[PDB]
Amino acid sequence: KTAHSQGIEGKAMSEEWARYYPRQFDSWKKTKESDNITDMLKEKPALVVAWAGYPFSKDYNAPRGHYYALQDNINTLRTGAPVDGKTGPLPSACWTCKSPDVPRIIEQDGELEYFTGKWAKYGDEIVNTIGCYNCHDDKSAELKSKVPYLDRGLSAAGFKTFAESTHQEKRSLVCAQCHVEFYFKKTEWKDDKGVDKTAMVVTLPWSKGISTEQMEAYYDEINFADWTHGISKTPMLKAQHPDWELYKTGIHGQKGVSCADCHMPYTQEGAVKYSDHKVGNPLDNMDKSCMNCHRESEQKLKDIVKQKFERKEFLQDIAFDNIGKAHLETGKAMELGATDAELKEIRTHIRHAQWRADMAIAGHGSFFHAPEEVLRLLASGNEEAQKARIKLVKVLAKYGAIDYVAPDFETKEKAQKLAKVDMEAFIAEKLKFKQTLEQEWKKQAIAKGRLNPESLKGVDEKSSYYDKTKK
Amino acid sequence: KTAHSQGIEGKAMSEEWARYYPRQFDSWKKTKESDNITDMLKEKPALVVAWAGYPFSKDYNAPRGHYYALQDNINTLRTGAPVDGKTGPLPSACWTCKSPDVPRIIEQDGELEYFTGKWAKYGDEIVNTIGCYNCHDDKSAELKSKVPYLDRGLSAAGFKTFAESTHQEKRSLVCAQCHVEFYFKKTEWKDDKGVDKTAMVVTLPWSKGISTEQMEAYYDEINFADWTHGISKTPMLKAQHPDWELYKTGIHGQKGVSCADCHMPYTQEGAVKYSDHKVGNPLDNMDKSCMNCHRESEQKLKDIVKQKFERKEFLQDIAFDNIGKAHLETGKAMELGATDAELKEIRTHIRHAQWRADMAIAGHGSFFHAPEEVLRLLASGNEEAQKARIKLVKVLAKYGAIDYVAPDFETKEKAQKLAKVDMEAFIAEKLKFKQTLEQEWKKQAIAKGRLNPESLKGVDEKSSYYDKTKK
Ligand code: HEM
Ligand code: HEM
Ligand code: HEM
Ligand code: HEM
Ligand code: HEM
Ligand code: HEM
Ligand code: HEM
Ligand code: HEM
Ligand code: HEM
Ligand code: HEM
Ligand SMILES: [Ca+2]
Ligand SMILES: [Ca+2]
Ligand SMILES: [Y+2]
Ligand SMILES: [Y+2]
Ligand SMILES: [Y+2]
Ligand SMILES: [Y+2]
Ligand SMILES: [Y+2]
Ligand SMILES: [Y+2]
Ligand SMILES: [Y+2]
Repeated sequence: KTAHSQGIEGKAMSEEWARYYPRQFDSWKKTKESDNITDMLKEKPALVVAWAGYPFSKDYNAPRGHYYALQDNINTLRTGAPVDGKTGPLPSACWTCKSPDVPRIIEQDGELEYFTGKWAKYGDEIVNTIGCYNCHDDKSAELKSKVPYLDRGLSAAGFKTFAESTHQEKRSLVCAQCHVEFYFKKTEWKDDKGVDKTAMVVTLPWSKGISTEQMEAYYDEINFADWTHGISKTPMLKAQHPDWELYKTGIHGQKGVSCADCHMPYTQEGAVKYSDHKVGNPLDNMDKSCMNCHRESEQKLKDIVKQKFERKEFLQDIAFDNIGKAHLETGKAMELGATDAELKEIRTHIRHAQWRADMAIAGHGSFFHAPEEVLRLLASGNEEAQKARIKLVKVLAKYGAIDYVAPDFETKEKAQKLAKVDMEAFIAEKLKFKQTLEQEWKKQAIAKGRLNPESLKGVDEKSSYYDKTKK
Repeated sequence: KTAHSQGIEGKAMSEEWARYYPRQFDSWKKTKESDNITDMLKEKPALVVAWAGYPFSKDYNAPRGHYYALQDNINTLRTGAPVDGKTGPLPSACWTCKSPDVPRIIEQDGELEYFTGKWAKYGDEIVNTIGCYNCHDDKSAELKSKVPYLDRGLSAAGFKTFAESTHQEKRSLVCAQCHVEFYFKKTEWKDDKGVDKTAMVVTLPWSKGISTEQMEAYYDEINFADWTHGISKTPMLKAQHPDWELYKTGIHGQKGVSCADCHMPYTQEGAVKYSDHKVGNPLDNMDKSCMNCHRESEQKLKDIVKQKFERKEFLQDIAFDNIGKAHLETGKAMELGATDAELKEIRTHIRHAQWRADMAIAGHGSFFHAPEEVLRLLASGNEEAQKARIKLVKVLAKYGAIDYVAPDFETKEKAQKLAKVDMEAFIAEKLKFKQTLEQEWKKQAIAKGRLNPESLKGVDEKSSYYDKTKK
């Protein structure tokens, strides 16, 4: 048994676990050190054209430490500027993978209620970032999935559930609670008091399997779209960080090496080993992360990883350039009077092209976790985009525009103008939200004892649109 | 020292080495067991369109055992039907990687003379297949490169020469005498008796490095073409089995694992280890070839290799389909009156597309030796082909043919009709050569003591155009 066998009062606040587990708590907090904001729309402005009409065209940054997850959810322009609990663009589901308060609220309101309403609904309740309670039972400290959609997805794909899995499988599945592709399923229900309500429920599209092509077939069968493209009017699918799904295609996943083997390696003390809880870049500490299994030099292994990154970059830039041109050429054909019927096959190719290429790139470690699948997916996506473009030349010709040259989108600014994103406006609106309602959320949470101000130290120094200078 | 320190009389006949090295001789001869003819034009008829105007559009099969190398050189339709030493389509250089008689003849006539004249010039001299003398010194039995163009290539690429290399490097370089990409450099010279002569000299295009892109730059700088495409009139480059060059890109090559580690593994006897000389498929004997370094099951490792093959097939079929369509669409634009100036950029894209895709596929183990580079090359080649095709739509439109559909080439027969290859004719001509001059070559060689009839057992049972039923 543990020293807390009856459970932990205030379990959602990770600081409550420190009295039992100071070493894990200390390493866990050090994800504070990974504070860099890499603006992916600035680095890869093609992505802005790809996501025209969708919030990712406003703000999309690379992942940083878990310490920043909740605050980054609040800061992103994607969550907009609510004025109260009933406003703002996005739903409650946007908290789900950000906070140990999520399982707390599900365990209290129920899953459907939690998934009902606006993101802003829970601003003064969901206030702790990725914590011990997201991954551990507060009585036994055993690894646990705390979200019901993971087992749902596992079963649908023919996998064992979390409870049915081996320990080594659990050492990846805990991460898969969050590090997976998902969509929101509109779900009608009726509450305790008989009121009809609509939830938007996190759902893993895994019932045909976890390959990119199986998920594409799933989404096509249910005629699903995440949005209608703001330029080409294609019914689009958004990939989100399919980290676990791609990791399963790759040699390490095939061999049985878990997420935790590289990202939470064991550290040394006799009978008292412990797991490094500073989840970050395994290349920072290769002796702990790789050199237990590898006999090459660290430098040769790092050079190999760099090569993989460069291969992915090469194919990523080609795919998204053709995807971007295809969207723009479709928009031009629409301007000239091309019909939906004339554009249907083209739009199908664009949807598929971008689904495949986004699934390849949306997991930021996939270029390493599953290099060969990433390259094959980028190649396949590019081919779909080029099939669209070949068909588009003939549509453009039909309407007298065979010599049309799609505009360039080589800077974020130029791309956002094509996507009709008024950043200035969104940022100004966001700042006013942060200055008012967000501060009310934090004050109320602290007053109620849901939030410890210690957790906020340096948490809000940077976003893609400000930098006070260090997190 | 060896038991043959003064050298071996008749060294080019491998059977002369048997008295010293019965175990190596016995295993070496067992490449007889790899007798399958896989007709690659039947399997991948797109290749026929790709090679229209070039001998590979007639006959191209997968590699089989070394035991068949010389006979396969004679059988292939590519070497045609000489009637004497001054006829036939191909040059003397075509023997170079087929026979221990090659170093013998170079050591006697000189390199330039050897490289001067027709393939048929040496039909009654070059009569032994890949032998001990291709890889070993006949005094010391040490590993030796016997062909001068390898060191030339190594130096040009900044590599150490064979003599300067480590033992483990030599255990790949011996193979690289043959298992490399090459071209024939037209070389004017004057002989002993002052006669002007023209050699066609095997040359490795490595002076900018050994990557596919570096070789493409090399060939472009010297304005080289292997042939003018029979359909698109593009100045084409042919890739030939760049096995070693690609192997160097791959993780095993990067780690230092040699060709011989997998293909000529050590076998067990105490102080008397020996190397398995039956060069073939390492997957036939995984315990000898892989399981010394790998802890996964054999079956899991084989399943992984199958996955790599399937990825390569997927991308290969896409690339060559678009390459084939691009050649055919160019031919149609030419028929309509398109000018060379109008087609110049297109033809450049086709040349590059096919160079990259052929370099990816022409090494039949590359999908395993360097999987990620193979996928990246197929992706890059496909992109070049699709750039050509997009430009072609506009040329076709200019000439009133925007709705043109390039013909299908899904069978060898259909593809060869598009390529204007009269197989029947070539085969009939070939059989008459085999029935007459080839038999004269063999009879003369046996009479002169250059050829042992024992070496011919079952060697000529199969080609792509006959099968007496077993080799
Ligand atoms: C042991 C399992 C896990 C692994 C190996 C893992 C891995 C990672 C890595 C490497 C990063 C980026 C860190 C950096 O850039 O330095 C990250 C960020 C992130 N992870 Fe995890 N993670 C795990 C569990 C989870 C869980 C359970 C959740 C959800 C409750 C989650 C949600 C996130 C979020 C939202 C971010 C982005 C943080 C931000 O940018 O502010 N992860 N994770
Ligand atoms: C649409 C509602 C959501 C919003 C607004 C949101 C917001 C964010 C933000 C701002 C980031 C940091 C990187 C970035 O700037 O994009 C992030 C990263 C991340 N989120 Fe979410 N999130 C949402 C839904 C989800 C869900 C439902 C999950 C779990 C199933 C999840 C898991 C993660 C993970 C694992 C990362 C780090 C990996 C990466 O960004 O590639 N997110 N999210
Ligand atoms: C400060 C908060 C946390 C505390 C106090 C805590 C505590 C512990 C303890 C006591 C162990 C077993 C001993 C060890 O291997 O170190 C452990 C291991 C582990 N924890 Fe945590 N943990 C925390 C946060 C997290 C989070 C957020 C995750 C998921 C993203 C996580 C995932 C894991 C994993 C995968 C192991 C390895 C388990 C095994 O191999 O048996 N931990 N942690
Ligand atoms: C971040 C740390 C690591 C790095 C940089 C790394 C690097 C690599 C690379 C480059 C490969 C070749 C596969 C490919 O094409 O991608 C590989 C394969 C492999 N790695 Fe790792 N690795 C790491 C961690 C580990 C760990 C912790 C283990 C053991 C638990 C491991 C065991 C293996 C195994 C079993 C293979 C398959 C090839 C074989 O059987 O040797 N690796 N790794
Ligand atoms: C599903 C299990 C895993 C998850 C959820 C996961 C999570 C992640 C994430 C989110 C990233 C991107 C971080 C960023 O760009 O900010 C990443 C990168 C990476 N991961 Fe994992 N990982 C998993 C398995 C593994 C394994 C098994 C290994 C080692 C064999 C590994 C080694 C790495 C490496 C070397 C990087 C790239 C670091 C760099 O190049 O900067 N990961 N991982
Ligand atoms: C130890 C170094 C070498 C390795 C690892 C190697 C590997 C191979 C392999 C695996 C095959 C196909 C075997 C099969 O399908 O069963 C092959 C065929 C071939 N090899 Fe090598 N080889 C080596 C040395 C050489 C040398 C030195 C030459 C030139 C003198 C050469 C020329 C050829 C030729 C012409 C074929 C095709 C035979 C035919 O299809 O009739 N190889 N080699
Ligand atoms: C143009 C003159 C040549 C001809 C007619 C010729 C003929 C052949 C034939 C018939 C094969 C069996 C596979 C097939 O059907 O294509 C073969 C395979 C092979 N040849 Fe040649 N060859 C020539 C030049 C060379 C040269 C100069 C080298 C060495 C630098 C070489 C090395 C090899 C190797 C290593 C193979 C087995 C690998 C593979 O086919 O992918 N060949 N050759
Ligand atoms: C029947 C003809 C041959 C004979 C009698 C012969 C003889 C030998 C001998 C005595 C050794 C050293 C002992 C051993 O490792 O087994 C050896 C090794 C070797 N031979 Fe051969 N060999 C023949 C054909 C070839 C050919 C055609 C090649 C090249 C394609 C070749 C390449 C090698 C290699 C790479 C080694 C390993 C050398 C080392 O690791 O030190 N052999 N052979
Ligand atoms: C035909 C036999 C073999 C097979 C099927 C095989 C399979 C593999 C595979 C699938 C990988 C992952 C790299 C990739 O993405 O392609 C790999 C990597 C690797 N293999 Fe092999 N291999 C074989 C022979 C060998 C041998 C003989 C050695 C040792 C002399 C070796 C040592 C390695 C090493 C060092 C790596 C890099 C990853 C690591 O450091 O573990 N392999 N092999
Ligand atoms: C430059 C050095 C090497 C050469 C010249 C070479 C030669 C070849 C050739 C010509 C093939 C195609 C045979 C055919 O399709 O008929 C092949 C396939 C293959 N080679 Fe190599 N090889 C080399 C290095 C290696 C190494 C280091 C390994 C092991 C790590 C290896 C393992 C294999 C495997 C597994 C196949 C595929 C067999 C199959 O899927 O049927 N090779 N090799
Ligand atoms: Ca999605
Ligand atoms: Ca060539
Ligand atoms: Y407490
Ligand atoms: Y990061
Ligand atoms: Y070290
Ligand atoms: Y790989
Ligand atoms: Y003798
Ligand atoms: Y073969
Ligand atoms: Y075994």
